Amino acid sequence: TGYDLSVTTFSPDGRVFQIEYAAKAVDNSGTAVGIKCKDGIVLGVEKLIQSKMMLPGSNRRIHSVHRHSGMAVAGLAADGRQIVARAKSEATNYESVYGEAVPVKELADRVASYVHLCTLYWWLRPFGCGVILGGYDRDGPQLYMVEPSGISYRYFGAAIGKGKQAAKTEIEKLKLSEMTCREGIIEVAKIIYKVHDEAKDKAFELEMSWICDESKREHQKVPDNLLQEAKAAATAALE
Amino acid sequence: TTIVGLVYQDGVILGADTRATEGPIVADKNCEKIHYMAPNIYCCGAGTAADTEAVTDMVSSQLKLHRYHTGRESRVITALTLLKSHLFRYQGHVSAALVLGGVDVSGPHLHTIYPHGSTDTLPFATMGSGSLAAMSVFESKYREGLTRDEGVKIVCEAIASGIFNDLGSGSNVDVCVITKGNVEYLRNHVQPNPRTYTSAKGYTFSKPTEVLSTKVTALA
Amino acid sequence: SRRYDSRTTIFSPEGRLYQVEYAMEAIGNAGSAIGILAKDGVVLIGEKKVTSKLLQTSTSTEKMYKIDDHVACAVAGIMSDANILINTARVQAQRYTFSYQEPMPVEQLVQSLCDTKQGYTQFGGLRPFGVSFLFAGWDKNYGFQLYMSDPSGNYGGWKATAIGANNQAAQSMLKQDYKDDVTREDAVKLALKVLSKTMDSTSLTSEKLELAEVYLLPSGKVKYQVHSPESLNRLLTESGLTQPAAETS
Amino acid sequence: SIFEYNGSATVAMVGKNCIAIGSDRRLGVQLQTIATDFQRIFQIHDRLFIGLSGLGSDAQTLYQRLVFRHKLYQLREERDMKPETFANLVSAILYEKRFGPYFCQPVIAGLGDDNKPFICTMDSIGAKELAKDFVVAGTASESLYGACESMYKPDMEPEELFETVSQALQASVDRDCLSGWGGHVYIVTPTEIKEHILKGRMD
Amino acid sequence: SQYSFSLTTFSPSGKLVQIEHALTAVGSGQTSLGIKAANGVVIATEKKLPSILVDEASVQKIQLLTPNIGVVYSGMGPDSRVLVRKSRKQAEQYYKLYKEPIPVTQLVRETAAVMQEFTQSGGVRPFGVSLLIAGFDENGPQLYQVDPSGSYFSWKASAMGKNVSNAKTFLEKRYTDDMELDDAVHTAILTLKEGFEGQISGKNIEIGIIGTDKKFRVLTPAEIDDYLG
Amino acid sequence: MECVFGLVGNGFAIIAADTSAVNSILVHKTNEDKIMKLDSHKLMGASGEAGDRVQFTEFVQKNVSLYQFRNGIPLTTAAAANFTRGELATALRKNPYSVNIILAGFDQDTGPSLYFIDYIATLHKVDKAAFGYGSYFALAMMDRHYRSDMSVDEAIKLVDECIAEIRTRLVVAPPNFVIKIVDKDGAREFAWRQSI
Amino acid sequence: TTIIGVTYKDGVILGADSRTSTGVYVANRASDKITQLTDNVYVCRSGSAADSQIVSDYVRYFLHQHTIQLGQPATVKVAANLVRLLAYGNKDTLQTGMIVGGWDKYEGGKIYGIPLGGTIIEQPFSIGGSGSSYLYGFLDQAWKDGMSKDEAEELVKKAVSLAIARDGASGGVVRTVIINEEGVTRNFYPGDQLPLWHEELEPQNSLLDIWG
Amino acid sequence: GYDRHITIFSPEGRLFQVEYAFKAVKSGGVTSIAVRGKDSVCVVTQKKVPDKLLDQTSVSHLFKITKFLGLLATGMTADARNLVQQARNEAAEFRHKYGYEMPVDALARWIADKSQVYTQHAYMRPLGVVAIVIGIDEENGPQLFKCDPAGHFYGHKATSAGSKDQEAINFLEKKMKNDPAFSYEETVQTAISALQSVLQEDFKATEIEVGVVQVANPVFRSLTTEEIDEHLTAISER
Repeated sequence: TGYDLSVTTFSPDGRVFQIEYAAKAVDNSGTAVGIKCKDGIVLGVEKLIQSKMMLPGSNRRIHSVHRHSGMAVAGLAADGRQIVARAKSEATNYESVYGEAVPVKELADRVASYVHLCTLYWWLRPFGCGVILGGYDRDGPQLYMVEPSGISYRYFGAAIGKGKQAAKTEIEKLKLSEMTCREGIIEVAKIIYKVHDEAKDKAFELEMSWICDESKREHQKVPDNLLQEAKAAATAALE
Repeated sequence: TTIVGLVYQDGVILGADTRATEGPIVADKNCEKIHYMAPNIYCCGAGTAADTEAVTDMVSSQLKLHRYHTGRESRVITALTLLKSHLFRYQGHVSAALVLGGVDVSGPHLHTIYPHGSTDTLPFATMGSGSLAAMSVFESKYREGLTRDEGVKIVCEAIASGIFNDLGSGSNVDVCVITKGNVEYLRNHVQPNPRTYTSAKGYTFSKPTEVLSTKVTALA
Repeated sequence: SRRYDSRTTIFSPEGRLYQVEYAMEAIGNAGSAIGILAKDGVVLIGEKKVTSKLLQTSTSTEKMYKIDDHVACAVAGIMSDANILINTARVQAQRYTFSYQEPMPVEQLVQSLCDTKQGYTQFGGLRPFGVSFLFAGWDKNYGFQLYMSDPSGNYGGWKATAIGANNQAAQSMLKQDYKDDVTREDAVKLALKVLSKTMDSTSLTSEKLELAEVYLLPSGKVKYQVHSPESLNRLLTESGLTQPAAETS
Repeated sequence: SIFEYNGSATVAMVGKNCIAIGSDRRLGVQLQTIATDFQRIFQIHDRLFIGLSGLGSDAQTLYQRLVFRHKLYQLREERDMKPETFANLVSAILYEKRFGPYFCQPVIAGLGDDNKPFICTMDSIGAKELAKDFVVAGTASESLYGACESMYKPDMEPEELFETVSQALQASVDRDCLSGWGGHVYIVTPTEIKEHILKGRMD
Repeated sequence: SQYSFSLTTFSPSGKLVQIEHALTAVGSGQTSLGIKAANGVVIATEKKLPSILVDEASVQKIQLLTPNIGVVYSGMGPDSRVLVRKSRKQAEQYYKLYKEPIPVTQLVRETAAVMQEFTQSGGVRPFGVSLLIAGFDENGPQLYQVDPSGSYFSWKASAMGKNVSNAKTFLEKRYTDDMELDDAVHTAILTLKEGFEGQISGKNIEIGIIGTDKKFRVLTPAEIDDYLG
Repeated sequence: MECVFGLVGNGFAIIAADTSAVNSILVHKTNEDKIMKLDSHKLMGASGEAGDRVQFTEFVQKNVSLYQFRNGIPLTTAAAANFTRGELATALRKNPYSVNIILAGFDQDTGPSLYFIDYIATLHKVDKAAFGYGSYFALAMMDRHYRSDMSVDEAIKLVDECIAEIRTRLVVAPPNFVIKIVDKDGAREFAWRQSI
Repeated sequence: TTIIGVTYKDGVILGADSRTSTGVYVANRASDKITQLTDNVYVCRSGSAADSQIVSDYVRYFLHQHTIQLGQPATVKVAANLVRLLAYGNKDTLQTGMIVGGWDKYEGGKIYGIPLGGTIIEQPFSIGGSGSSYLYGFLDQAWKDGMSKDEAEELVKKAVSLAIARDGASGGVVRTVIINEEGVTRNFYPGDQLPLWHEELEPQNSLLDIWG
Repeated sequence: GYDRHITIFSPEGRLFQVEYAFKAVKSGGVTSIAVRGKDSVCVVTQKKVPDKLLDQTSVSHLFKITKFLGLLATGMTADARNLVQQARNEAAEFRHKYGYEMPVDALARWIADKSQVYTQHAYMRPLGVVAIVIGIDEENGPQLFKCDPAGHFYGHKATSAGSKDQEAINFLEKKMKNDPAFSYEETVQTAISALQSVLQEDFKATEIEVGVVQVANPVFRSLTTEEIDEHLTAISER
């Protein structure tokens, strides 16, 4: 009724509607899952093929941020790239000034502060993307998730996009303390395949990146062989 | 110049002579060399005058503004750090050098500040041309727990030594006693060398001093 | 953010700027003041708008200000902005006397101030100054001068003009009664008469008035001076006696 | 150097309730005597005078700039500025150019308050020298110091003060080659201002 | 960051509406008043707090800007702090340049210009505050008022905030020249009592007074109670 | 290097100047007129680096003309001199001009005037002025014969004598001088002193 | 000046000499050339007094900010890198040479020598200041890795006293600072407590006590 | 007009956006309270995780602005973190520039002055977070302060924030009418009890967080869950 038109305007209910519209943009995007296994972190993203001519590997959605951490973005991908670039900038700047690799916790805090700042200005559009960090610090694996409003918390499992609720419910049914990242691959592949609904959307390509001990704590894509076998297992798990 | 600072049992005593010169000629026989910064902080300035008054006044104003802002009584560490932050950023071009003293919540304080921002915390300090003449007295007679009268005696002895033994500083001795609550300032505590001659009959201006014009105004 | 912009500097379909016209209205609501350019001087008289009895009145002036040794002004409109404008005007006069080392001719001072106002009138999107000035001063160029400034940043020289509340009635009486060769005393009397006849209350009170005159001392020195309350009382009594001294027939 | 590019001699000296300020009267490229009627003393208001020894151009600039500030103070505050306040103002506007200094050595003298004299001269960057017996500036600094130190008295009527400042200035300028060609002495009293021009050696 | 569009434009009637809203906003603030005795000045305001749990001693409404000068505000509290801070800064600039206290009138004029700035500059609202600046200086006692429009006046006595009209009429009828400072203090306390719902106590109101040539001091509750007793 | 000098008679202010423009040893020109007209009633002789002389003189003339048309009343001589001094003094510490200026003028209510303005920006209302090596001879001869009430004949005789001495005794003696006079009628050229 | 840092099994024992001179005069006899950066890291200031002091202040400031941000005891490596941030950033202006020592759960007791110009060199020990040169030969034949808090203390005392006895620019009292898991321990050894080296005699109140 | 949308005066003199910020604070369900004692200052709030997934140690509203200063932020979490970063930057800068620890009242005043800025500059929404500052002034003894989105910092002997302002205040001033001098244990237990009496439910010492200062230990500290549990038992048995 005139109040839902700016980011510097509280609606009489004491809430900012522009932030909620941004968050809705994420809700419309596509699932992004992160899991904190015993020996690392596994990120997985349901990536939707818009047209069959796309090249398998197009518009990758799981990005590195620095040597020991990486992101998965859901929501408006163009904003996800801006946030990933900022996370890279923060990582390298801290590395430079203090001569130490950024504690993933500090990296997430800086990223979240940036996302929040991008709302305080009347002349900026708030980011319409939510991200998941999974760095493997000297304090161990630790998974964060930053919301388009600027809030962030450390999770043991996470999810965003269309598949929020199914993904969360399925994660809770898993004993994260007991599964190695190799088991996390299978679990996340199975979850992503369950949460997808071919009856509604077109096909999709699972894109998963492990920040584990095999990956030498360095964020990397899941090896092709393990990924394909996990895809086959996840498909078999639907019956 | 000769300026001095001594921390006795109860507080910090500052001292300074009163000669100001411009080269080999004394411009001002009675200079005011101990300055007020706050109700519990005073400072003796040595080095370039303009710079010393400018910097001490700027810090005094900043310290008063902070006193209003926080309400509570300003402390010496604040003055010291503000002086450091100002002097350094001008890389010693502003050649103000001070002995700074006061009494605070934490007790007596005495610092020397040099034009580049290097500071010290000391039981006894001296600066100015007669710094060596004063430090003779301090290194010979200083001790811990001097009472106010002994401490003031020692400071007066040091300044007298820096008067009689160095040409840069002379005239009369001034002193500021900074105890917990009260600051006993002495405008001219010791005048040790009076005028040696009377001039007998005043000399007469024989030449009548011819004048060409005289505009006169009936000021209200 | 665009929707919150009033667009102060913009032409209406009529070809006239609204905010300046609203500024003239604001002047119209302010206290009255008039100027009389006499042969031997220039007289400014003004009405103190706020006239609560608890006002101190010991302050010398509320509407007339000295801008330089040779120029003064009487303000109408928002005195808050008038303070800034007089501060600027004094600054401009001193800037001329520094560059050239001589008094700044009145017309130039008026024009510089008006160029300040027109700036707000034309660009930047800030509200114009809601003020209007009467300037009194003296030059070697033209001798005694009186100028009037609109908040439009426009000005003109006037032998006698008025600003503020009830402007036009006083303007008309000045048209009917002002004459060349009006001297010091005659100018003072005419100003008092026209104002009081324009006032809602006759037998005015010195506490509710201000009278200033920029004349030339015998020794060629422009002497500005604002009358003390007792001098106002003397003039008020003399005028309240001389008005019936003419109206008797 | 640059201070003795023009050369000047200015003195100030304190009487009973009167103040006297003196000065030289000549402009010179260095040793050329362009004009024997230069003004180093400027009246800022009754009971306050400033002498501006040192470079002539810096002097004129500071005088005009000071008039600007003083007049604007009269319009804003409605009181003529008190001596010590004026000395502080001059010190501030000299120190602002701490690293670009004006090459002036101002002397400030003027009665005020309960008719109480005030004198002080300043470094080229505003270090004030508030004195009470007398103040001297210009190229004849040392000679003026000697002449005034040998000729001063504590409390002096206006006429004695005039004669003493005159003799001090003249005897001290005769011993200087960059100054002389007359003199310009003021005796300022709380009821009267006498401005004297003296007969000097024109050599 | 354009933010260069005056949000306080001229209404078709010539009135500056937003300033009028600011004047109302002070009109809904707690009352304050000030009187100038023939030999000193007095300012006071009501300091009633929503709860006992609020430590009344942790904040003062009467604040002195220079040892000669003190101010009282009515309307929004946060704005008065802005204005007090800025006025203190200007007073110290004046003292730096001239080694003298700033005259009351000059401080008032500078604070008024600060007030005015926000009524023309873009992207900001005028201060929801009016100030009573009490000072005593070389040319006698002085009480000045400042309002969000940036205009200032010299009053013999004045008030603003909640209950303006009743306090104003009370002062007008009860004020007189030659009033001593103590008479003014009693009069101010009585005026506060007039509209002060509840009962006055040293912990409910705040008082500041300047003696002859002396410093502005804010009365402590231990002695305000003696005055009102 | 340039020589310039002035002289104030009873109702006129003469300004003369050498007219030789050079580079190092070559008199590229001997007709270089250096005394400018600021107004119908002003002269401004200048001495200094030729580029700076021309640029500063043109700048000052621009400002004088701007003042004239905008107000309708021309700058009085003293105000023109003070404005010149202000501009020169402000440039002094930022990008100094190396010009020495002598400004003459006539104002109906004040009479002839001659101002001394040094490249340091020292301004003084002198009775007689001179710049450059010819300054010594010009000043000494003027002092010897100057009076306060000279008929234009006497003033021009004096200027001729000063020119002859400057030629005879200087080593850089320029051969050609121009003489310009300001009176009630206005700034004008009096005569050209061809030598060659 | 002299500044030495020694690493022993548990942590560090940074050292100093206490003599700020302005020419041949000893402006200060008890200068404190070791300053705190955090409760577990100290820097031995050497070189220009003003420059070293302000770099110490700025490092302490940045390191307060850092340790609050992380809410965690800042490490030695980070302190040294912060010192280098300003030492290298201002090669032109800051003529400073420093040694940074501290203790961490992460890496133990480490010494980082930031010589003039702004290099970081982790070392088993560091030597600095004009009095360093009198020590290279002594230390090279003295350093044994893995000492206790005691032997390291004695070695630091010997090093600083040997530099004191022979260098004009170094003298006064030896100050040492033992940084460990339990925490910093600051000491003070006047000349009287230090040994007596080649051709030095035992101090005596007055020759009247021996005669001559 | 626009005055409902931006911080300009309403026709009756109210700034509606600031009020909406207050509503935002009272939104979010959380409520918190602080109790200043003779010897300590205790500040307590409730935190609740809805998921097994969310790590409980990553969610908290107690912030260590300085080893000797704390802050309990009530309101929007992102804004609470922005204000917290700003205050941490100020505390370090104050200690750097002035050479001594920043006092509690100075922190509260600075936060309030910063908040006032949003309330005057039209295009800056006021932070939707009420921040309670606790610390033991080196000379004034224990301190407690409360800054609001408007900018009205005032010092409170006891106070509440969040959805249950009034209930908490009423209980607290009922229990404090006597102007008591609370011991440490008594202070913290009064705070916990006033939270209980507002929630009308018990709590397992896990969905609650407490932060405390002490003159014997000025460091702003967060109580162990076992200490919270001991306080709960002590409340139970009297």
